[PDB]
Amino acid sequence: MGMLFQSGALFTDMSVYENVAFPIRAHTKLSENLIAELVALKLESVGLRGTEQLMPTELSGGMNRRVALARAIALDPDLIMYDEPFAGQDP
Amino acid sequence: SRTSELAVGIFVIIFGIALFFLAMKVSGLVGTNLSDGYTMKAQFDNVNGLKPRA
Amino acid sequence: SRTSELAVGIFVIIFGIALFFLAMKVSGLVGTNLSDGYTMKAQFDNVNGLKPRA
Amino acid sequence: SRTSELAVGIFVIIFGIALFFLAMKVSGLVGTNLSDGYTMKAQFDNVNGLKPRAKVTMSGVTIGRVDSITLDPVTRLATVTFDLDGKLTSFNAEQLKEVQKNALDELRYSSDYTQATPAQQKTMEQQLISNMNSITSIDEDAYIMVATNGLLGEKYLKIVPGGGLNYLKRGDTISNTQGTMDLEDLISKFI
Amino acid sequence: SRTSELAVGIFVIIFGIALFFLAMKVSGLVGTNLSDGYTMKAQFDNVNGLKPRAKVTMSGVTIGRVDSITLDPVTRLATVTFDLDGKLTSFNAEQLKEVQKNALDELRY
Amino acid sequence: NYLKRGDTISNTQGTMDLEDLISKFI
Amino acid sequence: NYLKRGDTISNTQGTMDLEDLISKFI
Amino acid sequence: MNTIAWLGRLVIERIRGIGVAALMLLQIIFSLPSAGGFGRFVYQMHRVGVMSLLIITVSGLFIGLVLGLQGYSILVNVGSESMLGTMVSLTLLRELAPVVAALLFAGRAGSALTAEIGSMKQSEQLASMEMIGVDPLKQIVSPRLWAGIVSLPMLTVIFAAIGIVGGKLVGVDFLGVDEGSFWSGMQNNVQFGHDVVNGIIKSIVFALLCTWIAVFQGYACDPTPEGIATAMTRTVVYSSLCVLGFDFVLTAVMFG
Amino acid sequence: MNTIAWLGRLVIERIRGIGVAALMLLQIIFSLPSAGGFGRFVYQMHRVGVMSLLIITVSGLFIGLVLGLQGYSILVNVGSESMLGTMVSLTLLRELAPVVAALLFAGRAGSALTAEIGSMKQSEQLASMEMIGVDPLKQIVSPRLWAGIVSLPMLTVIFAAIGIVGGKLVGVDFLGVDEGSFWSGMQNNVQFGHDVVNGIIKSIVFALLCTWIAVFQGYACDPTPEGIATAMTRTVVYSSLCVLGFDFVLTAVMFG
Repeated sequence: MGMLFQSGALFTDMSVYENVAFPIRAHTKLSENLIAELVALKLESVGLRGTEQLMPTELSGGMNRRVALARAIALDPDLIMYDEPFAGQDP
Repeated sequence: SRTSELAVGIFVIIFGIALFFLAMKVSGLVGTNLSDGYTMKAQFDNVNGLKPRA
Repeated sequence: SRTSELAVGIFVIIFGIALFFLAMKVSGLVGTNLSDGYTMKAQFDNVNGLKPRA
Repeated sequence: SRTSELAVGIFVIIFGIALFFLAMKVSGLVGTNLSDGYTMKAQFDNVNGLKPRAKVTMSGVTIGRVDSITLDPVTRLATVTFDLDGKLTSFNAEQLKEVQKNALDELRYSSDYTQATPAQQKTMEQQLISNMNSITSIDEDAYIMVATNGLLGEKYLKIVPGGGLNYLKRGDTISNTQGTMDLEDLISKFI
Repeated sequence: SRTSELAVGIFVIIFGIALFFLAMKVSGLVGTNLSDGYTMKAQFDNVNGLKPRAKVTMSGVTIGRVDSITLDPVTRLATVTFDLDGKLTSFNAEQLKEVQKNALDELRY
Repeated sequence: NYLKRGDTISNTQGTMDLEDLISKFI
Repeated sequence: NYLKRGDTISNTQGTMDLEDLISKFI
Repeated sequence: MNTIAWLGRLVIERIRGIGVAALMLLQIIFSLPSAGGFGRFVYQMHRVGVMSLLIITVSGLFIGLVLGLQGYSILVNVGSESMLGTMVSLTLLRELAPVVAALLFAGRAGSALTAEIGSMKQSEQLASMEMIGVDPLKQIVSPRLWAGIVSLPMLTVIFAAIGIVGGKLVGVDFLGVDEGSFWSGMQNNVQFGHDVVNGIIKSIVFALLCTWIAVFQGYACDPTPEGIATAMTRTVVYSSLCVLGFDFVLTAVMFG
Repeated sequence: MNTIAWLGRLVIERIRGIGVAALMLLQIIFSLPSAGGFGRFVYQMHRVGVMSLLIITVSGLFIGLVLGLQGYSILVNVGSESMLGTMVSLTLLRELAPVVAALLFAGRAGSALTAEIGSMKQSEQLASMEMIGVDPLKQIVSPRLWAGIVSLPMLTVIFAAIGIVGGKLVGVDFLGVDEGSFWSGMQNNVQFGHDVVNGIIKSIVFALLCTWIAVFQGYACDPTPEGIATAMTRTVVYSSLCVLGFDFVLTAVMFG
């Protein structure tokens, strides 16, 4: 189970590559050519793949929850809770 | 529960202003006199650098 | 309201004390300022280490 | 759950007030921290400025404190109340055994035993009831005086031992003293 | 990464400078060291205001420190224990014959 | 003669101050 | 007769503190 | 050479950053008084002055007691502690009441002022007030400035008085000197128009730099409440570099 | 008698409010070390330590110069200014380096620590981290505590060193004494194990109370960003009452 924090909960000191890889390293030890591999897939499954270099800063608020969505599907849970996905953003 | 709440305010301002009286007791602006302390006086010729209340 | 004029009064009254405590309990203002004073002047040959207000 | 915070939260403040009395007395403002204390008294003619809580030395080592100054108006002699600690005065059991052999040697000598009557076996017997307690390293004629600590500084009671052949009790009055000396009293004789 | 880690390194340097400046330019740690400092004892009567950890002199010059002082309450006299240098305070391999030549000549003269 | 590592000096002289000095004159 | 670098002054006077002066006087 | 350019463009911004803040200050004091401003002002002095009174009173003691402890420990071997009433007074009158009461005032009311205005910009009360045309410089800022200029010299006096009384407490009641030589050794040496009035002129020009730098960083901060908290610690640095720096430039003038 | 109950109920809360904070402290230090915590810690010491270095260096001077100004103005009429190297040193070693460097540290890194944790509770990074089970006491708090215990005694030493050098500057280069005499008296009075090491034991137990009270008010604050800014000025009051109050005792002790 992994959840979504209403406003999106990103750590504004670690990179966006370090956000999504963080629940893997907090959970399990794998080699770097696999830990850097799963992030490049889950970042494509949200559609934001050309990142892993820039920070959580200079991410538009629309793109902000999508990374937080990818951390919500880090490993591959089966119970994700959404606290208001439609915050009042653009249609 | 007024057993707890106001009793703190009872104890503190009792203890607070009683501490404030300790300030004026040592201040040199309130009292600290003597008792049955008579007074004499003498006549000298030289008092070189004697300040009062010595 | 009246809750503001009170506790800003008590700040002034404490400040009323600690200005009087400096004025006439520490610095000489109560000792100085004699009454009807003239001028007597003399001339020396050596007055080193002599200051005004002596 | 909050009442355990009123359990711990009182305890730290209780730990904070109770520590502060330990940090007060060791530095020393109230509550003298010398162990096994016992009060002695003395009388002076002149204590020309001597604050309470001053120090007492034996030949330099601090061995007590001064409690307060009492004056008696019908006799106009000063009286100083002071407390000592026996860990470095008031002999222990082995040093108890160097004075009974000395009272058998010096007091009970060939000429000194028969100074009153040549049957003074009670002289060591009477002294032993005053030797397990009520015994000072200070002699029966060791006089106390007021010192100056260098050339400019606070006065302190300095005890001069030496001579004599008997000893006091825990709480006696020092029968021989000496008062201070003032700067005007210096220039009086010198001029 | 390396951007802030090395700029921590100049902070340890600046603290490292101003500890040396406190240890070995002000504090008496440059003047505390002896060499096989042996210990003596002496019996005084007046040690008024004589603290421990002083600096002893012999002939116009320092040699060492004073270790610790108590009273001996059996003869009412001060006891002073103090560190005494076994080097500059004594002699050395040259001087052993230099005192052997003089303890012999001043005895058998 | 001289001293071993650990001995006593047979001649001491205690400190003197103002409380002793003026009586030390006369 | 002037001196060079590293020479030796053969005339020196030591210190005499206050306690030598008092015993000198009285 | 690029981090050189980052440092270079940073302190170029800090200079301009000052030149705005001086223009905001001249726009406040050169204005007609608002109607009924006194009732706003007295409530403001309740907030800045009277609230800070407790933390400077009990901090007035602990500066006094350590001055009454080291001031005794120094003066005993020299013996001439007729200066205890003078070496408690002349430090506390000349330096530690202007200096230390500033660094405690920049702490509480120096930094709680830049939050209260920092909160008012973010929720746009200050923006909403402008559309009604009440121009919030005269409404919110100006009573929050004049309750800082007046209320700091009313505090250092209370700091210096409780400091001297504190030095007398552990001096003569727990260690013991002449209670006569304290004040009679004091009152004679300490002039009024040379020392106390110069001890307040320093505490006015500290109150100006400690509040005008404080009320500026609340007004010209940004929103996004990591923008408040970066500014409430931008005053407390910028105050204490300018309290102590302006102190030393002043004490060389009056006590050269 | 109702405002009596409000005052009574307030300080009852402040006591419990402490008893929580002690339990948070024992839960930090009695724990196994996290994997790779050193790389977190050194980056943290780069945030708390190295950033604050500038504001204490240039504040190290202005305390030194005023000590080198009043220390000269006092000592000239008594003439015995062989104590200038000793009355700059013994105050700066015994009190003003433990005291004044604390009130400047509670200012910058004492209050920027309670904001950074105050921001992390509100955006619920700390809540999100718990659901992944990384227990943020060991992740965010504990490197932000050990970079405060270590980094303050590394600052008072830098404060006291630049203070003494500052007193020598306006002393002998602008007023003029015998530099020799200076250094002489300086090193001929100041022991190392009695004064400097006692000047650091005071600066450790100040670093504990100034950081543990600071890191607590960020953790146990509330959201609603008037809840950050009420807490960043709740430390700076609560630090400075406990810096100076804990100084007195300590001083008196290590200075009977």
